[PDB]
Amino acid sequence: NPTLFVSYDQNGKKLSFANWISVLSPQDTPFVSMTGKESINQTIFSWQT
Amino acid sequence: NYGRGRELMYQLEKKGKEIKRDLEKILLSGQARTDVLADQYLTNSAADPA
Amino acid sequence: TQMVLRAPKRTELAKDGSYEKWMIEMEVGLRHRNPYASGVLFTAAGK
Repeated sequence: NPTLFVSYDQNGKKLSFANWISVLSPQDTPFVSMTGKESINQTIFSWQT
Repeated sequence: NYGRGRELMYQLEKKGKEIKRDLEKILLSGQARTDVLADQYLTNSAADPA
Repeated sequence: TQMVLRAPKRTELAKDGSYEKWMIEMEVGLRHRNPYASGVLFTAAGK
């Protein structure tokens, strides 16, 4: 059927992906990027006022 | 919570002590070769295929 | 302030057979010096 040396519609082609993946999940965390943590030992803590 | 050591060893050593106590009590009290291969034990016949 | 108990650490669980389960746990806690120190405002309709 083909008679003009066509290369665009051949069977058994490759895929040629981008080699990378995109991701837009923001992780700015302003309220966490501010003043840090304080480690504890038990599950319950307390403070006075 | 900022503790200096929190491991299961506290319970594991207790379990080891209890196991030693059980070994002491069990080797002398009442266990006498429970009848697991009785009915002519000498007739195991290649691991008692029963 | 943010009170933390155990930092986030990778952990493995039973295999179960071809499942290959994985887990991530993190223990955190919040703290505030005084309730009346910081304020809050809820939106709402007008007049």
